[PDB]
Order: sequence, then structure tokens, then C-alpha cells
Amino acid sequence: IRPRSATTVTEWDYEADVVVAGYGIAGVAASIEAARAGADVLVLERTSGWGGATALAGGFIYLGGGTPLQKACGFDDSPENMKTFMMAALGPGADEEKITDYCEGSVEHYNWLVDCGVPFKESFWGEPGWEPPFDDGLMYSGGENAAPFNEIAAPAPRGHVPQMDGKRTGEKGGGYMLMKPLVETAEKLGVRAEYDMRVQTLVTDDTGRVVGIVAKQYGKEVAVRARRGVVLATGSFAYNDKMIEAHAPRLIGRPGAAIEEHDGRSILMAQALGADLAHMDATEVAFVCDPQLIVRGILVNGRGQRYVPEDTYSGRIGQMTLFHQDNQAFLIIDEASYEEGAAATTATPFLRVQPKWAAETVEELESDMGLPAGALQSTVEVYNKHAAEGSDPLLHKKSEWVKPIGTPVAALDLRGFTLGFTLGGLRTTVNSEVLHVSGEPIPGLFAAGRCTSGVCAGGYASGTSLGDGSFYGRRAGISAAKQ
Amino acid sequence: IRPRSATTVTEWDYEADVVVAGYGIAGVAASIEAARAGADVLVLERTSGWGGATALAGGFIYLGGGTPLQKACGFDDSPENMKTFMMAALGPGADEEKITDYCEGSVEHYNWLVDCGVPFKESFWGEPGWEPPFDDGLMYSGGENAAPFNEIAAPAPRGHVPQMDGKRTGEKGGGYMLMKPLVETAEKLGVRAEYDMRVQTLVTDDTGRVVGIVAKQYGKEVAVRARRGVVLATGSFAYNDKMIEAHAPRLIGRPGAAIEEHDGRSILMAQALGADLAHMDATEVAFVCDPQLIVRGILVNGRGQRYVPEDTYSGRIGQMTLFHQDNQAFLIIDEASYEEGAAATTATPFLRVQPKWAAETVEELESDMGLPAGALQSTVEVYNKHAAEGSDPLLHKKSEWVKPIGTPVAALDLRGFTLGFTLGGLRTTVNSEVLHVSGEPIPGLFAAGRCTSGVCAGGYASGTSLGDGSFYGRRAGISAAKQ
Ligand SMILES: Cc1cc2nc3c(=O)[nH]c(=O)nc-3n(C[C@H](O)[C@H](O)[C@H](O)COP(=O)(O)OP(=O)(O)OC[C@H]3O[C@@H](n4cnc5c(N)ncnc54)[C@H](O)[C@@H]3O)c2cc1C
Ligand SMILES: Cc1cc2nc3c(=O)[nH]c(=O)nc-3n(C[C@H](O)[C@H](O)[C@H](O)COP(=O)(O)OP(=O)(O)OC[C@H]3O[C@@H](n4cnc5c(N)ncnc54)[C@H](O)[C@@H]3O)c2cc1C
Ligand SMILES: [Cl-]
Ligand SMILES: [Cl-]
Repeated sequence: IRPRSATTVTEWDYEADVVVAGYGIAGVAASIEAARAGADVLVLERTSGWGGATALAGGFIYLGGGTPLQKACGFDDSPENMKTFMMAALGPGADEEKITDYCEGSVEHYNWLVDCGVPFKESFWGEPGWEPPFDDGLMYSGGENAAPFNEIAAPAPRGHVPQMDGKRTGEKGGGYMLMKPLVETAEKLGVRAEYDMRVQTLVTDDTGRVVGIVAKQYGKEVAVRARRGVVLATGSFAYNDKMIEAHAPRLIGRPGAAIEEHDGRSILMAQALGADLAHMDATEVAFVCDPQLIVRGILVNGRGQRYVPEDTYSGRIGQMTLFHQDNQAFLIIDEASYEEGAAATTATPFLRVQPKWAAETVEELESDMGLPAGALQSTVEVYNKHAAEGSDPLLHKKSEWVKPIGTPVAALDLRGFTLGFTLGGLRTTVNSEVLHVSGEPIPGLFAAGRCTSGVCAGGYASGTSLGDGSFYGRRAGISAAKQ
Repeated sequence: IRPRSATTVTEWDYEADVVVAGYGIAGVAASIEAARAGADVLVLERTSGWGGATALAGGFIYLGGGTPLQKACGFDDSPENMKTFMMAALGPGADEEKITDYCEGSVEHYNWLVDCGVPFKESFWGEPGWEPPFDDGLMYSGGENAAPFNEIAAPAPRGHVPQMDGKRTGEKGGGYMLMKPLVETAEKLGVRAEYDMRVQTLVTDDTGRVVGIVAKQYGKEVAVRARRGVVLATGSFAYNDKMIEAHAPRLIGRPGAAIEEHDGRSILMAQALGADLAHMDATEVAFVCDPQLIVRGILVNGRGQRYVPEDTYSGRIGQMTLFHQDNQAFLIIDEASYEEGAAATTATPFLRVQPKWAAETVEELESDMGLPAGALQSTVEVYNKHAAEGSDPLLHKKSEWVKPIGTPVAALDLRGFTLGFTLGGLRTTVNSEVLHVSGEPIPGLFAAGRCTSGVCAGGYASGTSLGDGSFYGRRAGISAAKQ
């Protein structure tokens, strides 16, 4: 992992101006910009083909500030409103400079993606869910339309989703129709790609400039020269158990990144040169229960207490459950509401969890679940008293979802229903330069995507990973192509 | 911050075998061991005198496994029981190798401290509090005698406190009687000290070995040669705002380390060489309300819900409040119980917070506090139903503290009552060698105390900082003195 001195490289197996490690969203975006700038670009991919986790993703891309898609669907937004939301939802300690930059450039970035051939349907999906069941292009994806954020920033949906039939998240998701037009663009520009390239070490000259990389390809060591810059774009550290334990131990035993190649190597390679890190504890957290069920009940913790409005983003429900309720949750839902939720339109019918307990009364359900007498009954009594008036003054679930819980009543056992991926990584500038602990860029070294600390510092919104990876991937390619 | 090449050092201002940066607990312990091993030892201290944060501390030192002090006070313990507790309480992701080592060596370490002249009174203080009001030597300090840990490990008090009259935490605390006998020991051994030394940069040779440091002393740059090793012992990063934002943003605006010199420089200096880090998000959190009040009431969050047994360690109450209840807490307490708590013996009478609201009934108190109708009433009704039977089945506060809340009733406003210090830092071995991201020690470089990730990975127990700093300080001195 220690850097290799360039003087010890006897021959270069490959050479380019800009060498991009990783052919996912950040890597392809960097390749396009670098090639447009006139650089000779070579992408190094560890597997046998392009796409990475991006091709398996739902395809949300977190964009706003008044995109053509938001306008076509009748939703106002601005860069200031988007920034207000993201600072509140994606912290604490969110990078104000980076978020401001991302928001100010968002509409241009949407148009840039469309120019590369990424298609979006001018239609909005408005029901709770993890993704649009159909090929709709816009959806709420960060809890913008739920408490507390709906009182902090004006709600606007920012989940932009490429148009695709037969989306299968985890196999070939909406994220595939982000990657494919970008790959076609890169290929037409003359971007080169080498496969089975497992990048291992950075090569530096006696000034400390990064001037190439060492990799294993087809079983043997190879050295790749980078005349202008190396862009690290190899993904997260979710599958590196030692790093999870040391940095993000809330994910011990509940890994949820899309691919195994997310082993943190590029973070380590850069740390070896003195690169700085940020938010290494930050984690996306999914909650594997269908949102159409969740929104029609109340979530309670292991003490029978409500703790999150049930109409926020499911990922935020995941974080609140794992982080603050010791990963213990139950959905309390009356039989009629469960039936309505189970019949509702969803992209994830496989997440329709069946109730574990069912009873004629809340008092019986409470004793069935092993809760102390009154713990659940009181929660339901107080909820119902205010719900009869359409009001949730405790957690501010929107009134359209608020009504008394009736009988018979059921409980879904949602203990240990979370998993996630890492959000921390290398510290980078808005130009995607990797920062040394001195606060200065490391010459020749750029990075984007989930090997970096991006727009999310703590909280997460769906789309921010493909959003920041593509946005800052572009910046890394622009910067790396400079002479 | 980038390392200085030794070839560029034209003259060394000072030279020693073992150079210790920082004259607090970790630094003095390292100095004693290195000098006992026959090394020429030089301590570099940034301020005008020794002691650092240690001299201002309450003086708890987290020790167990059957110390002479535990035995004299009639408390059984073993290294296995101590390990079981610490793994459960100081995680998640606690370092099992390090905790096991610390527990197996704890009794020897207690005896080592006594041999150096640290005095302890053979007496135990049993009432809730932040420290013994008098000169008692033993106290519970980590919630060992409260849920959930009292069902996971056999309770044993491990807060060992040096004997001292007129202890004033933040000025000259019990921690002073840890530091003073150790300084006397170090002085008799011939340990040298230079003051106004602000260490800035490590010096490396062409193999990457750390062979000295560069510092500013008395206004000018100086270079200090370390023939055998450099021990970094300069404290935490709590006062470095940029590092707090990037790594531990839960502490933004609520700093609570004892001294300003905790600016993270040694963490950065070592990262520049490729040193690895762990648990950079981990934070001790104090809760600035007297424990004799807290234990006689119920704590509720901003939704009027209980969330922590009120007889656990106050620091754990702090963490639960800041981390999981958005820093919002209120103590609900009846007038009679408040009077009894306010009259109880404490080291911290200045933390006797006065109630903000007082009412004849819980229903009135609830509406006074702005809580929704029923939110607080139901909490108190359920608590009281079980408390009439001496039982807290929700949070398992011990029965001796459980009884119905009566009337009139008051609420203390404990929103924004937390502050803390950082627990993350350099990754070190059990021999206090600083680890590179490669997993190999950096030659010549050792570290201990709050510039390192020690026994705490997340949770905190009082005494673990002076405990691990002194224990791993010894190891750093032993390792650094080797040829
Ligand atoms: C179920 C699920 C759904 C998701 N849906 C969304 C979504 O809708 N919107 C969103 O924003 N995020 C989503 N994500 C997250 C998103 O998929 C990833 O965070 C994102 O794709 C990472 O982009 P990247 O360019 O950093 O990594 P990738 O797209 O994974 O690309 C990294 C590439 O680097 C290669 N690589 C790894 N190591 C090396 C090496 N040593 N040498 C050379 N190459 C290497 C990999 O094989 C890979 O091709 C989802 C995640 C999950 C688990
Ligand atoms: C109110 C309060 C009470 C506490 N009580 C306890 C307790 O009872 N038990 C417990 O375990 N913990 C307690 N702590 C924590 C404990 O005080 C510290 O964590 C511990 O003293 C740190 O030990 P150290 O050796 O790392 O740092 P220190 O003891 O602070 O020593 C570090 C030394 O390095 C010097 N230094 C800094 N930078 C440089 C530099 N660049 N060059 C040279 N020198 C430098 C400093 O001036 C200082 O003298 C308490 C904290 C607070 C805030
Ligand atoms: Cl992923
Ligand atoms: Cl401190």
C-alpha cells in the first residue's frame, strides 16, 4: 500500500494522460470530461465489465433547483431551497461549500446528463415507495415532504430517475440507464478501458506528485503511467470488515453495498500519501419493509414508543431505527390498514412483511409482544386521541396519513431490518482534488464517488450517491486533464 | 505538517534516545518506563509546565480484575468480568485485543501506580455523583451497577481515585495526585524536560523511520533527535474546529476538553506518514446536572418519553441524550424528591439545576412545557403503575430508586446540557506502536493517550482516559526504549 517511487518502475505497461481507477458512475463521468478536454484517457476496471454498483442501483440521481423535469411535473425549486434542505438533512457537519456548489450547478448537471443521452420521463410518482413502480422520472427521495424538513425548506421532489422498462434493482436497475448512455458517450470520445485491473498502489515522483499506479491485471503486476492525473473512482469500503469495525461499526454484520469490490483500497492508497478523510462513520441505512405498509401504521421502538413520522423517507426510518432505537422496531397496524397497504402499488412487493402477532385488542397485542402493561396501550391511546382530529403533534406525520388505529390490530416484527453502505472517505475539494492533511491538494491525485466524502456527512437522501459521483466525477476529469 | 527529511536537518538543537511529546499522563508514564529501561529521555511540553488535562481531571483511573483497593472495599472482580463489561459498554466495535490486554494487566498496573507513590484511600463512595465528595478511593464510574450492563457482567466498581484533599476539577483535580508522584518518579530517574515546545512535524530518514521532531520553542524553530523513538502524547483534537466538523460533528459548538492545546496536531503529523486512525467519531459526553437530582426523577425526551434508566453513569445519560434524543431532555421530579436530592451529599453542588416549571398536576405541567395532551401524562401514569410495585420494566432503573412520582411536580429544562471531548485517534498496537494503513508499525513512532484510539470505541466510562493513557503510556516507553 506504500507508494512506489517512479524511479523503481523499469517499464510502463500502459500510459495515458488521465488514468481513471473504477468504471462506475464517478469514473465514466470523469472519463467524458477528460476526453472532451483533449486528454488521452484510460479507465482501469477491476471486474470484467463496466457499471459497478451504479448499474445495479434504483437509478435515483439527486437533482433540483428547477430542472426541466421538476418544471414539467409542476414543482417549484431553487438552488437556495435545495441547499437549505440538504444542509439540514445530510448533516450534522455537512460540507457547506460542497453542498452550495452542488446545488448551484444542479440544473446544468441535469441538462448535461440529458445531453449525454440519459432519458427521463416527464412524470412524477407520488406514493410511498423505494422507487417508481413504473418508468416515471421524478419522485420524493429524501423526506423533503415530511417532518422535520417540510418546515425547514419548501418541499420539492429531487429524485430524478432515468427512464427504463423492467428495472431490477440489484441485477440491472434504473442505474443501468444512467451508466449506458454515459459509456456510449465515453466510447465515442475515444476513452480506452482495461479490464481485470485491480489497482493496488500509487506511484509518486521525488516531489510527491502522483504520476501513475501499480495494479494486478490477468494475474501479474503492471504499472500504468498518468502524465496529467490519476482519478480514484473505485467505490466505498462497505466490504472491508476491518475498516467497518474501525470506522463505521454500526454496520458490523449488516453490510448492504451492491458489490464486493467496495473494499476501501483507494482510500488506503491515498492515506499512505497523507490524504485526509472525513465522516468515516457516516452510513446509508435501508429499512427492508414496504413503505406502503409503514405509512399506514405506527412504528414503535422496543419500549412501545413512537419515534419517527411514518411518512418520511424509508432510509431515514432506517437510520433512526439503527442509530437511535438499538435496531428494534415494530409496525403496529390495524387489519383494514394492513390490507389496504398490502394492495397498494409498489416497486417492492417482496418487502410486504407479514404480521408476527395479531390480536383483538391493543392490550392483548401488548402482552403478546412482551411489552410492559400500558407501554403500548398508552402510545396508542395518545396517538388515537389526536388522530381523531387528524393531528400528529408528537412526530408530525402528515394529516392525510393520520387516523385512529382500530381493531383487530397486528404487529410486524421489524427488529434487525436494517443494512447499509458507507458514506465516508477521502476529503476532496469542489474540483475533486484529494486533500492532504496539510490542507493542500496532493499533486496529480483526484477522486470522486464513494471513495470520497461527498454531499452526505451523516443523513442520507436517495440519489445523492449517483448525484455526487456523477457531478464530482465530471470535476475530477476536468481537473485531471489540466496541464 | 509534511515530514522533514533528516538530510535537511543541518543541526540538532537537542538529542535523546526517547523523545516524548506532551507531559501529561501518557507522556509521564512513557518517560518512567523508558528511563527505567536505561534510555536517555527528553519530554517536550508545549506549555510552561507539566500536567496537561490530567492535572485538572477528577482523577478517576479505570482499573479492576481484583485490585487491592477493590478487595479492601469488599468487591469481587476478575479480568474476564471486567472485559465482558468493557466490550459491552465501550463499543460498538471495541478493540477486543486491546481491552483484553488492558484487563489482564489491570491489577499489575494498579500496583505499579502505588509503587510510584500514587496514594489511594481504602474506602468506597456509594452515592450517585460525578466524583467522591471526600477523599474516597473507589466508586462506580461506568454504569456497571445499572441496566443494561448489570445483567451482562457482574457489577464491580472500577473508578479508582487518588487520595487528595481540596480537589477542584478544572483547576487542580484528583488527577493532580496521579500526575505529581509520577513526575517525582520521572525526575528521580533523570528524565529531562523542555518547555514552550510546540511540536510541529516528524523527521524521517530515507527508510521512513521517525528519527526526530521539529518544534517551535521560545519563538524559533528547533530540531530534536530521537535515536530510539518518538512517543506522541499530546492529547485530543477537541479544540480543532475543522477536525470536529469533519470527524466528530456531534460536538460542534459543545467543546468540553479541559485544555486548548488539544488541537490534534500529533494525529495530523502521523497521518502525514500514512498512519491509520480509528473511531474518529467517538465522543465522551458529560451531562451538567447533579446526579443526586437525576436519580430521584424521570428523564424524558422532547416527546415526553423516558429513554434511559436514571441511575446509570451520568456520562451515559449524556451520550443517550445528545446522540439519540436530539439533545433534548427534561427531568420530571416531585417536590419532595427534588428537596431530598438537593440536600444529598455531592461533589458538584453547583450542578443543582433549579426547576423551570412547577405545577400542582402532571396535566398542568405537561401543558406548561408545551407537550401534546397526554404525552407526559401517559408516561407518568405507566411509570407510576409499575413503580407502585417497585418495578421499572421499561428501562430497569434499580428498585431502590423506583417509586411513584407524586405532586406537586416540577420539570428541569435540560435541553442543551451536554458537552464533550474526543475519543478517536491514531491506531496503535498493544505495544503502543503507531500503525500505518498497511497494518505495519511505523518504525520509530509510538503513541498513547488521547492522541490515540484507546479502550473506548464509542461508549465511555469515567477513568478510562487516565487508565488507558497511563497503561499504554508505559507500553510506549518500553517499546520506544528498545534498540
Ligand atoms: C440496493 C441499492 C440501491 C441503490 N440505489 C441507489 C440510487 O438509486 N441512487 C443513489 O444515489 N445511490 C444508490 N445506491 C448507491 C450507489 O449504487 C453507489 O453508492 C454508487 O453506485 C457508487 O458509485 P461509485 O462510482 O463510487 O462506485 P461504482 O459504481 O461501484 O464503481 C466503482 C468501480 O470501481 C471498481 N473497483 C473497485 N476496486 C477497484 C480497484 N482496486 N481497481 C480498479 N477498479 C476497482 C468496481 O468494480 C466498480 O466497477 C444504491 C445502493 C444499493 C445497495
Ligand atoms: C471535566 C473533566 C474531567 C475529567 N476527569 C477525568 C477522569 O476523572 N478520569 C479520566 O480518565 N479522564 C478524565 N477526563 C479526561 C482526561 O482529563 C483526559 O482525557 C486525559 O488527561 C488526556 O491525557 P493525555 O496524556 O492524552 O493528555 P494531557 O494530560 O492533556 O497531556 C497532553 C500534553 O501535551 C501537550 N501538548 C499539546 N500539544 C503539544 C505539542 N504540539 N507539542 C508538545 N506538547 C503538546 C499539552 O500541553 C499537555 O501537557 C476529564 C475531562 C474533563 C473535561
Ligand atoms: Cl452500493
Ligand atoms: Cl480533557
